[PDB]
Amino acid sequence: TAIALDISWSPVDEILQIPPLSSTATLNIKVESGEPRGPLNHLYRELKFLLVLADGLRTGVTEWLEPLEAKSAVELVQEFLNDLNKLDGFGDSTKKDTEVETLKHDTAAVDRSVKRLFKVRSDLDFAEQLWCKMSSSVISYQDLVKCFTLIIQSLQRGDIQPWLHSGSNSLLSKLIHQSYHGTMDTVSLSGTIPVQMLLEIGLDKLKKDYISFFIGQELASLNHLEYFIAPSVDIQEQVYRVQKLHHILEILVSCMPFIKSQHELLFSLTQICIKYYKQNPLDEQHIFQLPVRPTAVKNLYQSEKPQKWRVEIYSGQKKIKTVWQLSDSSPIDHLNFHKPDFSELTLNGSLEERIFFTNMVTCSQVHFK
Amino acid sequence: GPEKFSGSSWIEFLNNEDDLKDIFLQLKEGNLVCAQYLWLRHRANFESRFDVKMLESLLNSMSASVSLQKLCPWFKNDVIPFVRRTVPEGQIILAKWLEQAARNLELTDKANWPENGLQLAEIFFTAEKTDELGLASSWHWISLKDYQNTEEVCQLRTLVNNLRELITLHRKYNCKLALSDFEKENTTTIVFRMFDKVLAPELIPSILEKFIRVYMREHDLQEEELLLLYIEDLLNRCSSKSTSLFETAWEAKAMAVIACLSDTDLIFDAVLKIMYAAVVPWSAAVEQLVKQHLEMDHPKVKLLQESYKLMEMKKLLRGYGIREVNLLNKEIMRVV
Amino acid sequence: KLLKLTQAKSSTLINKEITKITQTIESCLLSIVNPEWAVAIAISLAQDIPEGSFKISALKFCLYLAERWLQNIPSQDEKREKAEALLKKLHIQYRRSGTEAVLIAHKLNTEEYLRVIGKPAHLIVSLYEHPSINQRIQNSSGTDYPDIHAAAKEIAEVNEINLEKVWDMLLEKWLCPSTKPGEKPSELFELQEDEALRRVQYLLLSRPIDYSSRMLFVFATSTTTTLGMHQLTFAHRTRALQCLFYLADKETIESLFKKPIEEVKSYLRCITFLASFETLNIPITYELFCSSPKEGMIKGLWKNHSHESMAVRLVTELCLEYKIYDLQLWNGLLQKLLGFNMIPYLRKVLKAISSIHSLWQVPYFSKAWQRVIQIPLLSASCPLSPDQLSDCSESLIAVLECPVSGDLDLIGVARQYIQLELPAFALACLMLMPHSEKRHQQIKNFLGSCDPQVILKQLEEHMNTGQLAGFSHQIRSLILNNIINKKEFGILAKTKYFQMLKMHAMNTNNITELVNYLANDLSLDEASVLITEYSKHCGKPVPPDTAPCEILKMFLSGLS
Repeated sequence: TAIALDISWSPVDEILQIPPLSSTATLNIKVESGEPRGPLNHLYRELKFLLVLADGLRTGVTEWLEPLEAKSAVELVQEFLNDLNKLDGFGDSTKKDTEVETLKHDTAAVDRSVKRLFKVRSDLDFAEQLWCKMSSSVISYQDLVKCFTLIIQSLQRGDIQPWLHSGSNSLLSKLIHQSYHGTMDTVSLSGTIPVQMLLEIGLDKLKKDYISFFIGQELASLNHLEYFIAPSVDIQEQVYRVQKLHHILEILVSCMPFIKSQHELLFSLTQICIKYYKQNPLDEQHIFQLPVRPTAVKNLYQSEKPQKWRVEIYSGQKKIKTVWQLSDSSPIDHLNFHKPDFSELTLNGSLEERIFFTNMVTCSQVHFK
Repeated sequence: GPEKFSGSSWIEFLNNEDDLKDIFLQLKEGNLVCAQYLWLRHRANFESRFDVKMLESLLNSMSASVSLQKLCPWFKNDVIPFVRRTVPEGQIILAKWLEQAARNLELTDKANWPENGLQLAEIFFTAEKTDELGLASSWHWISLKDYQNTEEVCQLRTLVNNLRELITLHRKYNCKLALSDFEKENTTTIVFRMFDKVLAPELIPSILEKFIRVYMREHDLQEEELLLLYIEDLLNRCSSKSTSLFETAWEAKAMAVIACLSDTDLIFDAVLKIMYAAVVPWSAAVEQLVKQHLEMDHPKVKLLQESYKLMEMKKLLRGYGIREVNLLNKEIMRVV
Repeated sequence: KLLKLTQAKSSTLINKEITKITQTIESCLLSIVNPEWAVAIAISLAQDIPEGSFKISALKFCLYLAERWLQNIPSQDEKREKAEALLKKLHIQYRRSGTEAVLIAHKLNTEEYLRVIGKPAHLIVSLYEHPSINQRIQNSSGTDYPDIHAAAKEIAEVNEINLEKVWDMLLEKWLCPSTKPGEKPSELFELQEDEALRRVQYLLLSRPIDYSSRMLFVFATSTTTTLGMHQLTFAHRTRALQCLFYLADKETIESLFKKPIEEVKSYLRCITFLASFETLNIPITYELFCSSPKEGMIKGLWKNHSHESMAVRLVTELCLEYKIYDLQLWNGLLQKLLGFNMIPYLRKVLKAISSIHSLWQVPYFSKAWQRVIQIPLLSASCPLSPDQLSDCSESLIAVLECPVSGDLDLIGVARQYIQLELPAFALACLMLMPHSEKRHQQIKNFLGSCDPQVILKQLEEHMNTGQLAGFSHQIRSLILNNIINKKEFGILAKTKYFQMLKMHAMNTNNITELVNYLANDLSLDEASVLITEYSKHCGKPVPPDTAPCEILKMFLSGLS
């Protein structure tokens, strides 16, 4: 994930000057796969668990993840059913949960500001609450069978009325609906069917979590997300489009601390990312080039030294040019000039020595007649 | 300007012949004034070369970062009329982009939305039709409707009408919805939503008379049948998903609608439908309603007492752990 | 319930109750052994029933009971005639009620339409003359309009009259009008402004395009109609072909003529010209075009027919399409158009030929621009109507669209605008001169005699709309730069433009005099905020919480 601002201006008024606001600034953003160091970690981990199931359905081999909790999946399902049965009758047990929260540093303020935009939705149904407990402590194929058998028993006994959300892409919601209409047939759990029934819930959960942010932050509309949430494609391509949406999320979060001031920049970046993945597959090596206003990001390059500063003096065409460039790093990919060996040299409170690399691109014009 | 004058730029601009490249560069710069001036100074230059691909390039160089106050007048008199007079075949994409652009105003703006959205969406239809200048030789000067009745233009017209009715709802009826919400509902559901925006039961009849009945009589709609259907939908949205029996928001909203009814036949059966959806036993307000409706006389009060003893046997069955309603015939002996 | 039906907005709840009650009544009536009593009771019951589909059903049941009574009446009794005279009365009532229901369903409750129910053909003729038919083709915003096709068809079905005869009469009525004086050649050139063509196209919309296209093709080619023996004039052919261009697409038109769309357009031009000549009785026929390659016949037509205005127009419109651009021919053409005082047509012709280098050097070219620009300006006077202001804008556009506008007397046009109380329009013409020193002298002498605020208001109200938006900002830049150079900040200081006069100091870097005027002649707050905005714009922001005098001091030290 390299986010670098390239600023071009003409003419050059001073050597090594501060670029004015009349310059053209373009932000080149490359975003890698995965985000375990940001606020989306508890999403990506779940997505990674999804990546297991999306593969477990494809090949049948389920490489289970480590359980992040103490209890097993079946115990969580049993107590989740018991509490909801108490809510429906003989019960409505109430819990009190007070936990200590604190800040680490002033950057935690921005981290929390980004976290609340991807916070768990205030409205959760039966399926997403089941998935939340089933996205961290499922380590065997027998657990899925036991959990779905418990759900079947609860639905048949008519003990609970699960809370549901619109869209009902998962078959379990349809099973609940048919249980609302009397008694249903006995559901069989064979092959990769138990994997797929659980997979169908995480897709809806992640789609709702995405939509609560895109429309919630006015960064995308239903039409903008229609191509990615379209159920006309197979489930593997649905997971692939979820991957693309998560990569767009990673693109946006990596740039929120920088261009938060202007809503236009955050909206244009989101639209460019959406239009890219509408017609292109998932690409992490692609560098998105967003032209940004130098006025809004003028405080970011007035406090940073340039990695490379270049002056190019030419006449008419750019075939004949004289370039003087200064780079704090090596601009050569086949040579390395000798920096001082920092062994037995300065290893104290004094700063390390730095040798700046200056390169002069000259040429010789030959007239062909 | 004169302060940017230079020989290298002057000769380069003189050698430039594709006048559209400068306009595209200005559009990408967000400088609409210079783009309009370059359009004006070269009106007859690219007129003989106007086709679909250059218009697509113009729309692609067009970005969503400029003010519409200097753009809408430019579309109404300069861009859209020129497209209509020169290439009517380009009226599709020019509409389609606009169909997106107005929808983009749903996210770019919220204060002037959808008034700015309406005035940008209507700019295609409100553009002047070239019918007064005298030249019948270039028969494409008349904007034929063979390209105005296409699917994209029809959808854009439907969107314009939807924006008109949306402004009517925002200002007059005080029913504020999203564009996608209004794109998938009907008059009955709009009536339901006007009550949905209302939370206080006391103001339900006042607003009903104020705007909802006016909307009703403007489209030949029924009052009491729609009130009963609203009660049914309120029951369905709560009781069907009711995991916890504390969603009493439907009872308070339904009592006011019951008070709004004028037909005695449609009151008792509405209360029965409340009975047939509420979980046995009901709450305190519903208990007051039942005791009230037992007191007056009606031929359906016998049906109400039938439903009352139905509630009693449901209470017995659910106190003995049998929660199914109306076991058919064979499990009666087993229950006994 | 029937009385409540006449006032209720909706009927979905009363329809079922009325249906049950009417079914009970019908069951009571159908069990009567005597059918005469049943008829006498049903007719009385149906009379009290108000209008609607219920009235139609009641009349149908009365007809059924009359049929049952007729079956019980042998042909040797006097009750046969009494039953039949009543059966035809019930039929008259049925045909009245069926038409009334269709008329009400389409929101047609006028007394004239209700009176004409005994003449179904005349009622259908009146239906197809509805203004909404013209409105549908004029305005394209269709949301709610009465369907004439759905109304007339059902009215004819109820009245048991074939719609084919009525449609045949309607086709003859408008598409082939008789030789009565109401025709002018100006209306023939623009047939879209006619309500009859819209009605013909609307009538042809209902029937399939396959038959209508062939019928219009036969009208545009043959001398006799497909409806009778009446002769087909060239105006009828032009109207029929323009209907074909509106309904049929390119493929359908090309499938019939077996010609490219350009050839069909040329045939349309030829037949329009022939119709215009036939209206004024000019013996120019179709055989004048299908021979004698175009250069020679165009030159001969210009030689023989240089005295008629419409012959000059015929030569002009043929030279534009067939691409004959002789310099002397166009010198004659442009001069003769102004000889007939066709100033807007001459403007259109000049703007059509404003992209050819050969015609830019015609001796009448610059002469044609000058009079076309000035004549609408000379005819106009204060106050300015919207048409006159639009004509002034057209004259300014003609100044813009003219590539040799530097050869025109722009001081004269500017003074004409001055006589029109339009300083902004006068400055627009003054700015476009190719001479720099004279332009600078004239602008300095002009802007010192006109109020800049009024000029800017005129720029905002009219110059920023249409095609003049890009040049209005440049006129504004000239005006504000002159104001800054003349130390005339006080003129706009009391108005809303002073802040705008601030930002133009940003873009042109002409802030020194404005800052000096604000610091010396006005309050220091506006100077300090101005300098702070300037520093924020240039990338060297002044730190906040600074006194206005200190900010002025750094600004003064920043100018050295």
